[PDB]
Amino acid sequence: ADNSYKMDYPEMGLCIIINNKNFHKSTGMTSRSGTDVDAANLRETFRNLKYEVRNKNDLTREEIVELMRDVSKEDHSKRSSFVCVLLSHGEEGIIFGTNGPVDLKKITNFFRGDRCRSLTGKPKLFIIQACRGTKIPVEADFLYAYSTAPGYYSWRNSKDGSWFIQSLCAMLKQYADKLEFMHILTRVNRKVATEFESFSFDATFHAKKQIPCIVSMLTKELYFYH
Amino acid sequence: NADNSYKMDYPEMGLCIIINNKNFHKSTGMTSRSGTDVDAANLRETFRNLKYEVRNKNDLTREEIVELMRDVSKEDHSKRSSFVCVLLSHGEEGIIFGTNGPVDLKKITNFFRGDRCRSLTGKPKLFIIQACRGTIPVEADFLYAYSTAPGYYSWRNSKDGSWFIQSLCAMLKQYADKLEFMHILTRVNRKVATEFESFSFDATFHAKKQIPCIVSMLTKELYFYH
Amino acid sequence: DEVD
Amino acid sequence: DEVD
Ligand SMILES: [Cl-]
Ligand SMILES: [Cl-]
Repeated sequence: ADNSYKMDYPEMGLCIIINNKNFHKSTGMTSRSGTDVDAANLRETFRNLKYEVRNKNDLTREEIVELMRDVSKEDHSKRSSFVCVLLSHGEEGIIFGTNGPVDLKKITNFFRGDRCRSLTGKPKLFIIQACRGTKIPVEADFLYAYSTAPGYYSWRNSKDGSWFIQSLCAMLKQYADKLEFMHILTRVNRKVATEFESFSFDATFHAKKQIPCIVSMLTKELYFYH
Repeated sequence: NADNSYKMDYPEMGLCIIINNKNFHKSTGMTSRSGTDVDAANLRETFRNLKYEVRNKNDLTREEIVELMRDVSKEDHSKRSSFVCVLLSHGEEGIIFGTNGPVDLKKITNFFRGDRCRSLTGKPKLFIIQACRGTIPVEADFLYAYSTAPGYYSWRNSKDGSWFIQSLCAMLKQYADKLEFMHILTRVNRKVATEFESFSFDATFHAKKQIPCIVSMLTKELYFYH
Repeated sequence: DEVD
Repeated sequence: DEVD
């Protein structure tokens, strides 16, 4: 009863996809070939789950912050949940805008229980494809689905998209109508860990494997249906 | 169903190592951890009922913690389904205190990496950590059940023990014969977040709430029965 | 209550 | 394959 988040509000919620492919040369970052494949797969996957998907492409760090501020000020009263997917370069605690780094905490802070009252008690999911090189608790009801473990790299294929996002979409398509979200993400962990190994001319990046990392401060079970 | 659920019908469930640090050297400036013996007994009983071989260790130096973990990682765990380690101490982000000072958590867990403890490869390794956090792939099949979110304090009651361990034990007692472990931990999140509020004469520590934080790199579902 |  |  009190065991699963109420998911029968009129709307499932927003799914904001920030898809950063092209970076200013001053950042030293290269283009993220394959990311459009991820963005398309996510858009369709979340649409099938009945999320209102908004795809945003190539945002500066200022635009990322302002987008999240604005979304946090919408009335989410009729929405069950909130999803934000970040596709970009990153380091631990940092996601890149096209023109430089944004602290992830600055993005998520807009949605804290005491700052976005119409999402209080509702699950807020942040799904992050990026490297990680190194009354109620304010952090409650957040879930971070990281593509990789702390301190590690995350891999993206120019043809197929990122290992994590392709695996996540596949597992949502197959299991979202029958498994709780943590159990879906556990299958994503196994798929990523067992079905992929990197190929690179750079030995630093070659023959490597990846394990995603689920960080949950959720207080209830999450099913993408009622 | 070995594909989607960890095999837990080995002859033994496995070890549960409880490191219970209560009394600290003067040089550390750390206060004694009243309530921690209550946690250690609760855990010993709870894990005994789950058929873990529990080893209670008290007041270990940081050198002793490392050697204990090293020695335990050198045992033959072939007949064991899993490994559990519970750390009860002062801490900071990424750090647990021995009685004589801090040690990196990474030093403790690294002995159990897939390529370093072969008889635990592919088996779940659970690290349950009651401590403050103030500021195949290598880490596959690790689960960290942190008492609190990154950057935050963790509360301990002198009479009842720590909020997190009290809640964990209660939820294992009530649900381990039914629920998958992430779902048990989700109920722990809810219990700690909703049923506790701190009392302190020090305003910094008074009227505060706490949310635990589940960090899963598990690749399969974990049920404490078969 | 005390902190860790 | 490329890293992020
Ligand atoms: Cl692309
Ligand atoms: Cl005690």
